[PDB]
Parts: sequence; structure tokens; C-alpha cells
Amino acid sequence: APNPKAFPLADAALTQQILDVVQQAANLRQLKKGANEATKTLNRGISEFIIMAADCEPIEILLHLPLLCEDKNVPYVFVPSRVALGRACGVSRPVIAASITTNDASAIKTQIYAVKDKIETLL
Amino acid sequence: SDAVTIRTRKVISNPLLARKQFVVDVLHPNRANVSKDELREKLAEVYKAEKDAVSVFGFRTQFGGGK
Amino acid sequence: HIAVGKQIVNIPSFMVRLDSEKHIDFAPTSPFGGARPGRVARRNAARKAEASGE
Amino acid sequence: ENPADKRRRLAKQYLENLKSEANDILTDIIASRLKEDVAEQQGRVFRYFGDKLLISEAKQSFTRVGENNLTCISCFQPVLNKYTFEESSNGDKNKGRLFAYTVSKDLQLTKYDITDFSKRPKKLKYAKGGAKYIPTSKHEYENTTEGHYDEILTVAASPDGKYVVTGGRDRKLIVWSTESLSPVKVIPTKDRRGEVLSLAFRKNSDQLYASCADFKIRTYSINQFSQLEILYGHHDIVEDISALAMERCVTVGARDRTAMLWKIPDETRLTFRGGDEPQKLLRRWMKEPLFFCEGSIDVVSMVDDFHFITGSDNGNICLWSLAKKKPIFTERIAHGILPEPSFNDISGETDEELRKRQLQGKKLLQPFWITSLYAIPYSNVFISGSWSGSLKVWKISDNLRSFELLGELSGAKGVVTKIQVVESGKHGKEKFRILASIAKEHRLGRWIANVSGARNGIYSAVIDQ
Amino acid sequence: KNKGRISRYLANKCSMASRIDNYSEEPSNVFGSVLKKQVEQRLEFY
RNA sequence: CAUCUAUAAUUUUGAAUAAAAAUUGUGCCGUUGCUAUGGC
Repeated sequence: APNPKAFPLADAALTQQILDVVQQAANLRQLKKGANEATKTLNRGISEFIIMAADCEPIEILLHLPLLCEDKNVPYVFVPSRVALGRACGVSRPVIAASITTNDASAIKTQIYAVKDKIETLL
Repeated sequence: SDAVTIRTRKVISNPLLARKQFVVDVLHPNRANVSKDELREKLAEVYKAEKDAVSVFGFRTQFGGGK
Repeated sequence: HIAVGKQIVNIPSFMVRLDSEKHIDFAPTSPFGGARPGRVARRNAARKAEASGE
Repeated sequence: ENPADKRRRLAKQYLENLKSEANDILTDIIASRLKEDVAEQQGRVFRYFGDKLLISEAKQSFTRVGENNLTCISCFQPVLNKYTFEESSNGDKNKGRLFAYTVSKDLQLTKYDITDFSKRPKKLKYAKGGAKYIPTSKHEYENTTEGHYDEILTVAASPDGKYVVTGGRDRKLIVWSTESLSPVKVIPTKDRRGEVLSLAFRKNSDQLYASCADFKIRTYSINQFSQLEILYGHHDIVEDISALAMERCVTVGARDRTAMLWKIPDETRLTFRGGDEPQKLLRRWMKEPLFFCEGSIDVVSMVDDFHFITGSDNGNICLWSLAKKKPIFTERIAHGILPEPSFNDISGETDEELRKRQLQGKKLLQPFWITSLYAIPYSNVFISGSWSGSLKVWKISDNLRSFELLGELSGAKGVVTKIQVVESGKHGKEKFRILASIAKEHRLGRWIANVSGARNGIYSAVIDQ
Repeated sequence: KNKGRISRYLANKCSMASRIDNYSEEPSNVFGSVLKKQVEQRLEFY
């Protein structure tokens, strides 16, 4: 009857595009890794969009994030594996939530804006 | 830890002048444009011919150096 | 110090394409991305070695 | 005493042996056998035991090791040198002794004897690196301490049986002798990100293709102890590499999803991309289920000098031929999809129906990775493994446009880091031996959701006919 | 020193317990006890 | 790597303690027995 708590969840093609921009941002130092760093970037206001894993045990520990996202008008996605998120994030350990921050002199600007456009139409 | 490396390319036999004609690409990292006599020696022991018979000329080092 | 692929490119007006945009890195002959340090660094090491040897 | 008479006498003894075995099989043939023994070198596959195998009664075995997370294993096997009939091995006491060399994240390199197909791998010798090998100066010009001090990540044993090379996250290649495991030479990669991620000796030769994670493929020469050439071209890290007799290597770089074949003398790199479309796949099935996008590309193996197989991490095992750019065949999720999270674990809630409706059903399933892959050289059979607890053995159809699944082997329990094949016995009926290093976690990271019932082991499986 | 580090660990874990306890609809002492046993095993580690 | 010394099995006195000639599965814990293994 209701939605699942994870929703909106991403299709596989959008997931590939998301993880590509995640890896290039982690290469160019734009990516904050972890739920605490993501919440801190949401408070400081520096984030561009949020990726969240939709299978961590349990789901509420990062489900605290969409409330801040809705109150500050940030888009967020839910990808289906924290294992793949940690791998494409470049950590030796699964990450459940990541925050792509904003920058203006960034080499990946239109890549971030393309995927963020896809997310904003996903919502 | 250096190694000159010779790679012949486009070997064309020519029995009219009784020879073979090709292009020689040399790789020489951390080294400055290996001598023509040493290249004659190495090419001779590669093709099993004589140092007094093998001939090389017309070299050009790439910009940045190392080929 | 900077090489696009393998070529040590020293022009600041180069107009990179996409493949170059991903391939830009420090040149392998530089003291930043490779072999022995510069003349200032090894001269400082030499003079410190001398001042310890005397 | 002259080399002419010596080589003539050795060749005549070889001919006597071949003729005698021709007698024992008759209880044309010699020309065909000699044509085979030369025709190993050039071109396509010829070993055709794709149906001869009996995987049913293939006797399995597991051995446990006292060190955690075996990373890689490379096996040495002496083969009679056909041009001059001496041997592959270096000594006289070796007499055709097969060896295995494993390297583990506990900074340990171990050499086992495996020449007896009945008994178990016998740990001959071992060597351990510690924190007493940390380089003093951080200049990175000299990284030349004689031991490993960070996470040995792969190994390769030389086909002349003289050396073994170990590479790891300490951005070095340390080459040790094989008999005492004493480090004869150490070569830094000379880079702040040049971690060695895979190794491959050129088959039956001395060259060495070390693929490192500053997006580069370095090429060394061992018996001279030098570096010949650095090949550039990958966008993401070059993760895996395979090599054969010719001077062509093949590398797979992961998130750019590319397999590049490097012809080294012609100095030319061919590229291969995949690019499946789940929309076209779903409508191609509606023309009559779960379809996964190409997440990455992990493992490669070159089956002959014109085809090679590539295993991704979204289950695809693809077969590529040098003619067509697109994959000539693609086997789907073959190692199966992964288990489902438990509803109490996913909820932390009381209402069981709500736990299920947040388990979401179909939209949360993921496929098993392909952790390791290996083809027997110039054959039509290859082995694929992951943490699904079973090796899968596959046979390429002799038109070399598709392959099918021969069988399973369920001795596996854990992440199959590396698969290797050693053959022995006579040319008539060759005994094969699959040796797989199996661990609890991946090669590179941890990343893995606590595989249950998994040990640090070496899994042997002897197959006949 | 170790008291400060263990209090920081306890702060992390009580924050996570607060997350699950609020955003579930009817919470669960099984994950409460999971987190408590984890902190106690870390204390035994120290 | 070859050679040699000793350990491991044989030639001979020999029941042999004994004196003599030469050669070529685990880091810790737990289960199962006429080797298989569960947890960290």
C-alpha cells in the first residue's frame, strides 16, 4: 500500500551514470564519504546532491538524511548496493551514503549537472 | 635499470641491391640518443649479419626524449 | 613537468580533447612524477652531507 | 662430442620414444604428433579435450593455511623444450617438480611442492615481510628495501624456474630466487600511485608485463633486471592482464569498461567495448526477467592469440575475437544472483509485512561477481570462480563463436581469488590439476558482506581423461 | 584518554540507535541489543 | 647447481640398547575417526 522507505530507487543505467560521477568526484576530491560527513555537508550547505544505499542493515540510520534533503531542497538517489557504492567510491570498505559537494571550477561540472538533472526528474 | 630497445619496422627485402631496408625505432629511457656505432653492433647481432655490413643513418629524437 | 600521455608538452595553449583531458599527468622524467630530484634539492643534500662530513 | 652429433642423438632418442608409444597405441600418427608439437606456437587452439573431461568423479580436496586472506597464486611446471630437448627447469634434482607460490595480505610468500597428484601441497618454504622494511627516506627514488611492507597483491613464477616476482601496494616488484626465497633484486615503480595490481610473464619467455594502477602497463625484462617500456592508454585503473607466447598482452581496465590488446612490436593498441542495453534486452525477451547493466570489468584471460574472455562484476562472461569489436558471445549472470537481505536486518521494526515491503522484492537483487577466470592455453576450456562456493568449468564450441557449461565443482567455500591448471602424465591421457587460492575477502579491498562458511585455503581438484 | 575514546564510540552508537528508534514506526530492542553487545565487545577489546 | 656432513630408509653382526661398509593440511579454539574439518 505505501511506498518503501528507500524510494526513489534508481534504474541500472542511471545507477551506472551515478557511480561514474561518484568515482570521478572522488578522484578530484569533491566527495564526502559517510552519513556523518553527508549530514555535515547538508548543514554547511556545500553539497550538490546525495547518494544513499538502499540496503544497509537497517535502513533508518541513513533514512535520517531525506528530511534534511527535503528541507534544504537537495536531490538524492537510492542506489541498491552499499558494496558497489564503496567500490565505486574508492574506499576499502562499504559506504552507505555519499555527498557530491558543489564547486565552480570543477572539471566534471557538466557531468554532475547531467546526472543531477536526471535525479531531479526522477523525483 | 636502463635498456636500449630496437624495433625494426616495415622490413622490405631488395634483391636488386642485395639488401634489406626498414625503419629503426629506438627506445632509450634515461639515456641520450644511443650512438650509431652501438646501434650498428646491436643490429648486426640481431640480424646475424656483419657490423661492417649493417648501416644506419638519418636519426631524429622525439621531443621530450626517450625515443 | 606535465605530459599528456607520453609527450612532455610545454605549451600552455594546447586545447586538450576528452582523451587528453583524462590522460594529463606528471611527466616521467620530472622530479615530481618520477626520477631523481632537481638541482636545488640535490645541491642542498650535497652541502648538508659536506657540512656533516667536515 | 660435437653439437651436431649431440643434437642428432637426442632427436633420435626422441624419435625412438615416439615410435615405441606408437607401437603401444597401435596394440601418419608420428607425423601428426610432430605437427602438433611444433604447431603449439602459431595461431589458434588445438587442444581438444572439451568433451574428454570427467568432472563427475574429479577428486576434490581442500587445505587450510594459517594466514589470512591469500591474495594470489602462480604455479610453475617444467615442460620439455621442443627445439633443444633439455628441460624447462633449471636444476637436475627438480626432475619435473611442480611448484606453487602463494602470496597473502599477511605479507607472506609461500612455496609449496605439488608434484604428487595424490597427496596434498607440501609447504616447502616461506618468507615474511614486516615493518622493519619501511623505507627511511620518503623520496620515493629509492623504495629499494629488500622486503615487502604493504599488502602483497600478486605473484608470478618465471617459466625458466629461476625466479619469482611479487608485487603489492608498496609499489615495488621484488624478485626472489626460487630455492631459498632470498630477494635477489628490487625495482620500485617510481610513482606516488603506481601500485602493482597484476603480473604476467610472457609465455615461455623472460619478459614481464606488470599492470599498475596509475593507469599504466609497465614492461620489464627479468634476466637483465631492467624496465623496457611503459604503455599508456587506460582511463581508469588497469586491473587485470593476460599474456601468451607472442608479444601481445591483454589488459582490462575497470570502470571505463575496456579491454585493450597491446601489440608491442607494432606499437599498436586495439580497444574493445561492450555496451549492452537493458531496454533492448527486455524487449528482446518480450519478443518471446532480471537484466543488469555493465557495472565494471574485472578479469581477463587470453585463450589463443586471437580470442580472449572477460569477466565483469555484473555476472557477464564475454568472449571476444580480434575481428569484431563487439563481443562475439556474452554469457549472462552465470554465477547466479546474490542472496537477499533478511527482513529483520533490513527493518529493525516489528511489523513483518513492513519489513518485507521494505525488502521491496525484485528491485534489490544483485548478481555474483566474477572474481577469477582462467583458460588453459590454446584449449577450449576455461574456469570461472567467485564466492558462490563452486567453480564452474566451461567449454568453447569448436566453431569458436559460443561456449557452454561443462560442469561445476563444489569444493569451494569463499572468494576464489585465483584459478590455475597444471597438467601431468603422458600425452595420451593427461591428468589435470586445478589449484585455486580461496580466501575470506577480495584481493584489493574488503567490500564483501561476510561470506559464511569460508576459510583461507588452497583448493585442489584432480581431473582425468 | 581511553575514557574519551570510548565515550566517542558510545556517542556514535547512541546516535545510530536514535536514528533507528525515531524513523522506524515501532522500534526494536533486537537492534538495541546488537549495538549494546557491540559496544561491550569493544570494551572487552580495550 | 655440483660435491660433501648429519638427520629420514635400507647392505651386513643383529632380539637389539648396540657397534660397522654405501646410496636417494592450522594463528588460536572445537568436532570426527576408521583423514574430514565448524567459529574468530
